[PDB]
Amino acid sequence: DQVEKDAEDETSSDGSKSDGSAATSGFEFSKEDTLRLCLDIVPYFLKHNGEEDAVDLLLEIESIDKLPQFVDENTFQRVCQYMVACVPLLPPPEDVAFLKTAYSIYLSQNELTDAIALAVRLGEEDMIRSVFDATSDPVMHKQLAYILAAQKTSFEYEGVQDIIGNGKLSEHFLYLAKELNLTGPKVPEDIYKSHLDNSKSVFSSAGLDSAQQNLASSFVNGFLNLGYCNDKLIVDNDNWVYKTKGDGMTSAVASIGSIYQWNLDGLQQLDKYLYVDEPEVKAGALLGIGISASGVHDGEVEPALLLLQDYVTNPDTKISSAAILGLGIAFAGSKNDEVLGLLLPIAASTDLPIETAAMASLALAHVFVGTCNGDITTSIMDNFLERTAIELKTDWVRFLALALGILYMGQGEQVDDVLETISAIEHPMTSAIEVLVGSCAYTGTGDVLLIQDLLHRLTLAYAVLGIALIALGEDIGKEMSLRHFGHLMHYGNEHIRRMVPLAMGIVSVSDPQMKVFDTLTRFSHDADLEVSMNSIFAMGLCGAGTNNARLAQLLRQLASYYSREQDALFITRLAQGLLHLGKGTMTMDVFNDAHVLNKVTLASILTTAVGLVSPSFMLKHHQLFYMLNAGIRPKFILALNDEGEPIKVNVRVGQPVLLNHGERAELETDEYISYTSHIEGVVILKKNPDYREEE
Amino acid sequence: LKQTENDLKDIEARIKEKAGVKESDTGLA
Amino acid sequence: FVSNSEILKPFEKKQEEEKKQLEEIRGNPLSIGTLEEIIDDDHAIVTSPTMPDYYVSILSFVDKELLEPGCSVLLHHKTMSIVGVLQDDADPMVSVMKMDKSPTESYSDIGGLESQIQEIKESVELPLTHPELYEEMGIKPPKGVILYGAPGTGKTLLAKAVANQTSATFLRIVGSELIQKYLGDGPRLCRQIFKVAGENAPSIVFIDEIDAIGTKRYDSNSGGEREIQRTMLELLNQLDGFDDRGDVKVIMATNKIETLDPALIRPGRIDRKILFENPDLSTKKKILGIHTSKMNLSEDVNLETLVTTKDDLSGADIQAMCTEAGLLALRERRMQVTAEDFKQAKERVMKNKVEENLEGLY
Repeated sequence: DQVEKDAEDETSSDGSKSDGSAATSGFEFSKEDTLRLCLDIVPYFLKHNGEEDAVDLLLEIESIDKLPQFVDENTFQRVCQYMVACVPLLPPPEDVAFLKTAYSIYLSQNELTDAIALAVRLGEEDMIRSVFDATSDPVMHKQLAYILAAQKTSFEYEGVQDIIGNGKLSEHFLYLAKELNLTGPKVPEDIYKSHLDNSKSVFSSAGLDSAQQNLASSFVNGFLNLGYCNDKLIVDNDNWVYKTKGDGMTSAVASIGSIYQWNLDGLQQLDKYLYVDEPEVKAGALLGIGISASGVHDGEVEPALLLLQDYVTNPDTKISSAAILGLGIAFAGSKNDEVLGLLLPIAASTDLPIETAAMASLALAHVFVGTCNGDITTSIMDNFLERTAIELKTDWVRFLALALGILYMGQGEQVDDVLETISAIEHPMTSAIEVLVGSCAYTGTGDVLLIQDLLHRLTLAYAVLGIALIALGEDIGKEMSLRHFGHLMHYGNEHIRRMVPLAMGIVSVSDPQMKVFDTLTRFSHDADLEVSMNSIFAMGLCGAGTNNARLAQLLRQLASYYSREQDALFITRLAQGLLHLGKGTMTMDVFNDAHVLNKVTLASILTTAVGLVSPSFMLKHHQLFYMLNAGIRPKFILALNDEGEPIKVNVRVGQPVLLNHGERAELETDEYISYTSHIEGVVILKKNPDYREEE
Repeated sequence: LKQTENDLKDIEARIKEKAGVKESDTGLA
Repeated sequence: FVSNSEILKPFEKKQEEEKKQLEEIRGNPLSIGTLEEIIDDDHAIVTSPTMPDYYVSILSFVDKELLEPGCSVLLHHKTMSIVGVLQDDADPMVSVMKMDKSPTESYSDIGGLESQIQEIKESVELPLTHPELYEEMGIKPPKGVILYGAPGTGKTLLAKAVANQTSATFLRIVGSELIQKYLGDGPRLCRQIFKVAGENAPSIVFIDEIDAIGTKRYDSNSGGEREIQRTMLELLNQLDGFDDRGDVKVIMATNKIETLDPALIRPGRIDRKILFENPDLSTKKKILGIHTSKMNLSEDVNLETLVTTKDDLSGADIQAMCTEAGLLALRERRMQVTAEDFKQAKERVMKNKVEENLEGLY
């Protein structure tokens, strides 16, 4: 009771890697005389080899000093490997500070096995270099970098990344410039782009005649060409774009940016439309570059985002509309104060028709997520409390409220400045935030009061999204969540109606449901025509990257809508584009194979929920249709040999008869034992001495 | 908007069912 | 809690007036009725347990979609009109429904029953994986499977083994529960089996142990019941009328098919009759692993030694073999069963079935 109550309420973290840590350092969690009582259990299970039942009593007492004293002699491999899947969570609560104090004893020895899983999860600087010390094979150092680079989370933005990615010659560092491209989505994403040329499906691309019909003509080309490069249709005819004017010209050029996605340099081909005559033509160029460079902060071999950042300055409107929205996508993973310093005075007056600052709240959320900055924390906090300029309407108030409900993830003591803005103005989405602060601060979740308390407020749109994230890691509230999702689907306001399909579309890939598609039938005509115009596009968001199969019931609903008017001809094209989006095969991944969570994919869901509402109530901008591409993760399963470089090798079959390096597949395991941390996705395999083969 | 009209069928009509239906069901039907 | 304090609390205060008009129609002396037929004219048929069958008018309380023929509702003593519907969460509507998604049993874990796998795989997995092969021949793949033998070996293992490779949800329905306690629910439970599994249909329906309802005798009276014919006649129309690509599957189990209704068989819809095969060394070790897990055994006790010399016993005698071995330790007052008790109990059960087969034949 002394160590539990002292380690319960605190503003700091828990655990230390120092060898002289008795857990008496700093704040005193327990008396000095009572410390020897916890060590009395160590000599008991030491000779008896009771480590199986010794961990059971170690997690209940919550003592960080007991673990490093228990492990002394004999084998550090089999004994420590059992603690990998046992120690961190047996009980519903999560204590991550136990494995941190045991690093000092292993520092002189460690092992090839237990030092692997220590580099992921918390990911301390001493844990990553620990496995590199006992590994004398440069091949095994490569495999350890694939699971770490895909984790992102803590270390993302500039000042950490690309500084380590340079590299030198040493045994304790060994980060190659090629490993950053192989581990991270750099080289492998380009092979999938070229491999789609042979596997491409039929194309609906047509240019028609009239400019009113050229808007839907070029717009569908952006969805069809995702992951595909077609230079024949764009270069041969330049009239299918320029004929569009107003807000349609910006969305037409953005479709070309999807062609150049995952390319070395996409700015050269888009330079022709960068400056011609009219600002409306110049506006679409900025939105197209952000789509082509989305997913990579530094590019591949060159930082192509250096020139894009300098184009944000402009007194005009249509260009500034696509400058804030277009650039707020490709900058994920790269933090710079030059774009923040220029955007701060523009977002002060927040005038929609002139400066078009309404998208500044969504741009700052997708870029700076998972970063540490004192400039954006202080400036937005003062502007929110002062309520300066003309700000009155709740629309812009909810933008700054939901923008600050993101950046504080992965912070700790920096969250206290954000909490002042949350408790200032009450919001329906900010009531559930107070109980979710302990998720990131206490390093994990699953307590009774951290889940069930969210279900009482539901029986607005932010609380239902958090249920899907907690149910993936809990076997209790997961079964009862299926019933609560059906009652929240029918409600007066449209905010909760539009949130459910976005959350169910990810769950429904492996679990189709008839009740979800049947609601979308009556979801079209309800009250206002704005819901009907948004209903056609909402039914395509769930079927993105999938055709026929389970969607055959949903496909019949979109076939009855062709053209009911001049505008309906364009609206129905948005449904056909998402159906064939990515040549018919795509996916949505909110997590990775490292058993962690990415704050970028989570921030893209909250950003998409705020935007995209142009056809629905609260008209903002028609350029928000491309927001979905910011959160779409690639789908591939790689394979490697002992050389570490990409090479053709055969693995287990997928969903198409063989899977090579750079070919599409998802959720496929392997029976071959790898070197270090055999998992899904990219892995370096090996062959047993029994049979000798090159495949 | 449509939430009131859904329950309106079971509310406004219930008032008429008190006098109208009970009189038609008189005689232990 | 905090969010709903400013929402639900002022909501119930404004909705209190509508609740006062409800209770006036509700009334204190309520009763439980029984539905028969529902018509769009707001009229129904209700019965209280003393059987005064009535006919009354349906008032306005809840949507008609919540009302289903054959259910229980609420009544009042004045006009006997329906004042509300009874909650069905406590009383199960079907007989026995257990939904098992992606079970543990597979084709490789059932032992030497592979001879039975080749027959069930062609009638289940083959039309599901490659439905286009039957379109060229213009034939309907049989959705039914007739199982023989005793439970615990052939019927229990193979039932859940087919759902693993086909990625199907296992539904176990007791066959002796097809006549359930009430008159008029025969055609209702038959539709609920195909209705729940008809929307999605990654599922296979399983039925076992029918000794009764398959026999209509010479009439529905003089010892017979009408509930027997309600389920049998409706099951024939639902199985023959419903055709699909091989998603929905219904598999029954019976020891003797001579007593079943030949009209219910409907030849050509179910072409699959699977016999019972004897377990090999692999299957017998699976039954022993369940009982010997909690049973105490020394390091000299091996599952391969017991199955080496055996009379090839069924699942009932194998379970009784380990049962008799435990009585030898109770008479000697010991908690540890040695290897001699398993060998001694194996010979006793083996000699209780077949020994000399009445030696003869010259």
